[PDB]
Amino acid sequence: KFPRVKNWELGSITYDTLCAQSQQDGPCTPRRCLGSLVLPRPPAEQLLSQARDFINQYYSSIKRSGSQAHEERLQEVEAEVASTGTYHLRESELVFGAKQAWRNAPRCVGRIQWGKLQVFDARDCSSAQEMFTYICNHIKYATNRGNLRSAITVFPQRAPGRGDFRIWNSQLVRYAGYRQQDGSVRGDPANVEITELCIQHGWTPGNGRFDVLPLLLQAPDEAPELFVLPPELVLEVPLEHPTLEWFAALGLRWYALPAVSNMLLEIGGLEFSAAPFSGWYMSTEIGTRNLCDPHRYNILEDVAVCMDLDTRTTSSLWKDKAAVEINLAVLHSFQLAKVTIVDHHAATVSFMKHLDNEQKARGGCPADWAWIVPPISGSLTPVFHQEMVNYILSPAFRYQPDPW
Amino acid sequence: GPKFPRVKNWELGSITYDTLCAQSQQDGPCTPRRCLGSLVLPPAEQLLSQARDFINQYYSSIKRSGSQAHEERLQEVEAEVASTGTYHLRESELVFGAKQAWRNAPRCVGRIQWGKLQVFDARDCSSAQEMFTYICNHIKYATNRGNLRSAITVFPQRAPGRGDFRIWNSQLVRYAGYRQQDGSVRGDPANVEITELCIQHGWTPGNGRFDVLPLLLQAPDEAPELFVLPPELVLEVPLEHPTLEWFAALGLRWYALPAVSNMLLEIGGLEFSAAPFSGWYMSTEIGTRNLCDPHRYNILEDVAVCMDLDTRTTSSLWKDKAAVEINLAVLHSFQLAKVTIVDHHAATVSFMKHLDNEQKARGGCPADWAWIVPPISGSLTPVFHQEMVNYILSPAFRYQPDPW
Ligand code: HEM
Ligand code: HEM
Ligand SMILES: Cc1cc(N)nc(C[C@@H]2CNC[C@H]2OCCNCCc2cccc(F)c2)c1
Ligand SMILES: Cc1cc(N)nc(C[C@@H]2CNC[C@H]2OCCNCCc2cccc(F)c2)c1
Ligand SMILES: C[C@H](O)[C@H](O)[C@H]1CNc2nc(N)[nH]c(=O)c2N1
Ligand SMILES: C[C@H](O)[C@H](O)[C@H]1CNc2nc(N)[nH]c(=O)c2N1
Ligand SMILES: [Zn+2]
Repeated sequence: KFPRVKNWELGSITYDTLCAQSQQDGPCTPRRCLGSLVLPRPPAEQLLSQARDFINQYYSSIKRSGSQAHEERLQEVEAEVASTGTYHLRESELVFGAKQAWRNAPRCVGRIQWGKLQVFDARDCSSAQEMFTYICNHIKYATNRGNLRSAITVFPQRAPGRGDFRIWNSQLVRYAGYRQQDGSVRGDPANVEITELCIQHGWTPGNGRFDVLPLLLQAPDEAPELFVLPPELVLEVPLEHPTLEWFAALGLRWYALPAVSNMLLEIGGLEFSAAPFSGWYMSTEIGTRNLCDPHRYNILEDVAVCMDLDTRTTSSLWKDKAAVEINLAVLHSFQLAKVTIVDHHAATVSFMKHLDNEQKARGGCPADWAWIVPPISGSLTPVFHQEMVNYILSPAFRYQPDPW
Repeated sequence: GPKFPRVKNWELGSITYDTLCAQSQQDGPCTPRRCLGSLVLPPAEQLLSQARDFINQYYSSIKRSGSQAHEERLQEVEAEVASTGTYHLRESELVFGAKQAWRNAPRCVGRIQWGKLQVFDARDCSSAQEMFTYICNHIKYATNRGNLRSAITVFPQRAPGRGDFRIWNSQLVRYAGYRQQDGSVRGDPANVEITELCIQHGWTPGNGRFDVLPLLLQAPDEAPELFVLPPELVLEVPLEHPTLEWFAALGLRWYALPAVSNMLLEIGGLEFSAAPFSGWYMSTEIGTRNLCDPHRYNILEDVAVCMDLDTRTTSSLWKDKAAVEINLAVLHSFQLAKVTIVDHHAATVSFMKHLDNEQKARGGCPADWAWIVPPISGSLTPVFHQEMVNYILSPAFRYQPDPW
């Protein structure tokens, strides 16, 4: 049953025994693999057993498995679920759970950092106003003048009687997308809809290519509220190129802080609908995907023309050439601005080490090959050559529907 | 909606559903518990129903399903199995099954060409010497002085209590890999074992980085015989760069004809253990994988030193720059020598067109995302953004164990 896992550069072999701890089904069956889809489409005893498993994971982590603290905490959980149909985590438990959700995230290549996570307990939040304050602290902390620090802030869990705490934005920092008369988009095409929502709720919009969006924050069962981030909290990096003087004239820039804000955090069967987290960028996210994706800023052609490349044929490799300069520009500019960035070689090399650490520690690591391999120069990185097993462990981050 | 996998393109936002996967009669490696999609390698009762399915497929494809000739062919197939334990394909059935196997191959991006395949029937072949003649005709035909033509030569099928026809080499044309006195390898490190098997069977070896290997050909129940390809038959392309003048001095080269020779061709339960097939190259196969893989020629550093890059640090993207030029050199040299090649941009754009063709014709196309997406410039190609469903259809090419 246990899958044999080979690295093809090195000829080495491991066996994933960790996958036996999965309690949640992915999208594949023996008839067909759907491993490449991005998104595929409680009652007391089910919660109670997810809770026990997690409490068990927690006492294992602190080497107190079977002790008196462990025993009585299980009793406390059974007592609370039996009476109320739910329960609550202690702060240390939450801290362990948040790190473990990151650790378990098959699509994250930055997991060597997993144990280094500042966890802000925001479960004593009763308003969108308070959410904003908490969010501003997270950003201030996480940014740290360019010396970025991984952080998560956790707002109040879901409850059966009421609506969720939610952040409408998919990240804490995002650029606006304005549909134009002419049918094109100024700004980021990925954010057209959230830009339109911000306007609908009273935002006076800019008209630039990089207008930081405001936040729509939603307390249970209320209209979302609009909050503009103080601009001094939002660190941005102007993009120049080491050798190409003209590159700066493109006026391209990106924000320092990658911070997901619409994923659900699940710990011990409890669900945290608003729990934004941030780390630091790997350069290809910006250099390749955000700037060069055809459904994003789509700047490749512009850059190739600047580079006076032959755009008439594909075989001149003008796309590859321009894409490299752009990734180079992102790395250079971040390093110049003294803002933390990792390149895809450094990142994937450290992910290989993480795979080795996890093998010894846990007997495996869930990993999504298509997400782990970078979007340029795939086979030039060691992860390309590494077979990977993908499965869902809890604690987990999940996707959740947009609240509108 | 529909109870078949929903399949999304993220560049375009368009949706399809795959209904072809319903036809799959063979389980892959994945289960709901865990996806294994990134793994490289993972009596008469059974034969007769496979045969029936194939005959049904043939008859549907010529629009004569349910007809008297369809039923008589079914009856003829049953009788032949009933008395001999096996059966035999009519000529046009083999032609159809061979193309269908190419059409069904999830790992091939060149499938838009599937309808154009020269099928050479070599089911009369009765010795190792004749296999050689057949193979020489294939190479001459397929090479066509650089205007390459897809072809497959089919030798006799596995028999009950009778040895297989086998080609021992993994491709018709491959370079030697000589294990050096100091652990390192001269030539292609992927070919150490086969090289050593050639020497063991009486080949006098060269001392070069690019020595074309001899063929080890095995008739049923006989030891393999060694055959040297006449060099006038093996078209090679010396590698040079359009602007970097020193690149020619590296003395790199590659062969024109990519020809898989150790795969099993399965058709209606019949097994063709010797059925070598060939197409033409996608440039990344040579420029990226064969030349730059750490476990192949590993020339990235050498080229980056020539290009005067900073190889002491990852963030100079020296690997990415050198890789781009090596690929460009491959494209340019093949073009100069008038030998067919396709770049990873054109290949993938044409594979997208193939997915549309197949949606309309069969209701889907089995595709292995990890293999379809090229090893450089991944997200710059349209296939990165296209979700794919992977499943096994028959007729098929299979991996098979090495005969020794
Ligand atoms: C510390 C530096 C970090 C780096 C360099 C990093 C890198 C990455 C990259 C490149 C991806 C793929 C992103 C994409 O292509 O959309 C990713 C995904 C992800 N990361 Fe990390 N990450 C870091 C920190 C974190 C932290 C702190 C967390 C949570 C505590 C986290 C959780 C996730 C999750 C849940 C995904 C999947 C996102 C999705 O499926 O939409 N990462 N990361
Ligand atoms: C016409 C030009 C063709 C092109 C451009 C092409 C392209 C490719 C590429 C890039 C791969 C992946 C190779 C690798 O990374 O190892 C591949 C795999 C494959 N191709 Fe095609 N191909 C062509 C013709 C053919 C033909 C004629 C056949 C057989 C009838 C074929 C059958 C296959 C099969 C079975 C694989 C899987 C190989 C494996 O798993 O080892 N292709 N093709
Ligand atoms: C925490 C962290 C570190 C890092 N280096 N980089 C990141 C980028 C995030 C993750 N992944 C993209 C970025 O976030 C973008 C917003 N995510 C929305 C969810 C989503 C998902 C799929 C398809 C969709 F249409 C929408 C996060
Ligand atoms: C027909 C055709 C067209 C084309 N453009 N390109 C090709 C390259 C073939 C396919 N794929 C690599 C090349 O052939 C190499 C032979 N591979 C043996 C099987 C194998 C599998 C995994 C790991 C291994 F070590 C060995 C064929
Ligand atoms: C269809 C395909 O799964 C999709 O384009 C994925 C591929 N791999 C990825 N890998 C990362 N890191 N991020 C992505 O957005 C994607 N997109
Ligand atoms: C581990 C991974 O499956 C392996 O390195 C695969 C990835 N994709 C590939 N894709 C192609 N076309 N050829 C290959 O050899 C590989 N190698
Ligand atoms: Zn799968």
